[PDB]
Amino acid sequence: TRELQSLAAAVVPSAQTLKITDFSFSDFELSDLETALCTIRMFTDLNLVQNFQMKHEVLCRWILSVKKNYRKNVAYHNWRHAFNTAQCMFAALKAGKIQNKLTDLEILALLIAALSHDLDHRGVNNSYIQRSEHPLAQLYCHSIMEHHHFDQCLMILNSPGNQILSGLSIEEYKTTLKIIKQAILATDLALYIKRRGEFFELIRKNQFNLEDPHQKELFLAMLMTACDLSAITKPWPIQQRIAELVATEFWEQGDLERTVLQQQPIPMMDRNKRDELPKLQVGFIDFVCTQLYEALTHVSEDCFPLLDGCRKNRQKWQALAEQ
Amino acid sequence: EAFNHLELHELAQYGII
Ligand SMILES: CC(C)Cn1c(=O)n(C)c(=O)c2nc[nH]c21
Ligand SMILES: CC(C)Cn1c(=O)n(C)c(=O)c2nc[nH]c21
Ligand SMILES: CC(C)Cn1c(=O)n(C)c(=O)c2nc[nH]c21
Ligand SMILES: [Mg+2]
Ligand SMILES: [Zn+2]
Repeated sequence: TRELQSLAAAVVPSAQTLKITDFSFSDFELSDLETALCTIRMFTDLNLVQNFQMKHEVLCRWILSVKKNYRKNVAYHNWRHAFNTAQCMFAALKAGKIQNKLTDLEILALLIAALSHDLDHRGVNNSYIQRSEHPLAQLYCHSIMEHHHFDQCLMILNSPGNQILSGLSIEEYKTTLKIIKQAILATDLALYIKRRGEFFELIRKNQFNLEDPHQKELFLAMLMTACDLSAITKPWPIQQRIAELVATEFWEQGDLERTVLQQQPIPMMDRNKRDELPKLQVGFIDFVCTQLYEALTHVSEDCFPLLDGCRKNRQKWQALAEQ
Repeated sequence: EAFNHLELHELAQYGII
């Protein structure tokens, strides 16, 4: 509660000051309070704060709430991931110049979504929770975790003194929430795969066009994924270290798989195989990433730094894979 | 989570599905 006092009374530095306009941005050295501050600057500089009558008081409480609802004990999927995603998302709209391509309702939704896309993530993938018959699997059908992340997001927005949306007409609110649901679900890698093909072609065939309502909301999914794993597009020293966390969290799951599940983990989560990391990274980048960031640049050239940083790390992993 | 059977190996060897 004092955390709210101190926060809702500190000066929010400029975006320039905070270097949040950068695709090459890092949080490693920021404090907790600083990250929250960036967030506020994000909302502010996207005009979300003024166009939706947000009270400094409320936004602050809300942000704080999301912060405290990411698990500390969880290796990669903690608050700094939600934060690094939203900053990527923010960088995309500004420097990548996409803001000029979509509505204020969409921007708001993307930001709120980016921030909460992994709420209460318990450091384990959809595959595991399904195969271990977690009650969450009994509750939700497909995109289990992502459904939960949203159930949470929404719980918080309905919390008292957290209604950062309170200012919206009922129609606005109603469709914002729709988009937010779509956004969070889109961060399910399975949907990214089962949908990206479609989108890769409209690009390929120089046919892709935002105006099209459907073509847009597809792209909005693709944009979510884009930011969700933007970490892979970071300077080597950063990519290095954040890959260290993904590493541990995976291995942590791998342990559970053979200790409670009594199965063998995939090599990627097989702690013992730590020496096959870099090729596993390479294959993943090839399979999941380059493909996507290429696309994103065709849509917006100013988004190229992402593609550049991506293949640049792929370069360094490949080298390593060859010892 | 039903995908083409050819995809299935790659999908699984990464944390997906
Ligand atoms: C759109 C909304 C009214 C539906 N909805 C929802 O999907 N979840 C998960 C909730 O927890 C919730 N609470 C009120 N409405 C809710
Ligand atoms: C339908 C309405 C009474 C509920 N409601 C709400 O719960 N939150 C959080 C809002 O931001 C909002 N804006 C309009 N209505 C809203
Ligand atoms: C959430 C996670 C499975 C996605 N993800 C990611 O974001 N980065 C950066 C990786 O290097 C990686 N490797 C496997 N999955 C990965
Ligand atoms: Mg997710
Ligand atoms: Zn995520």
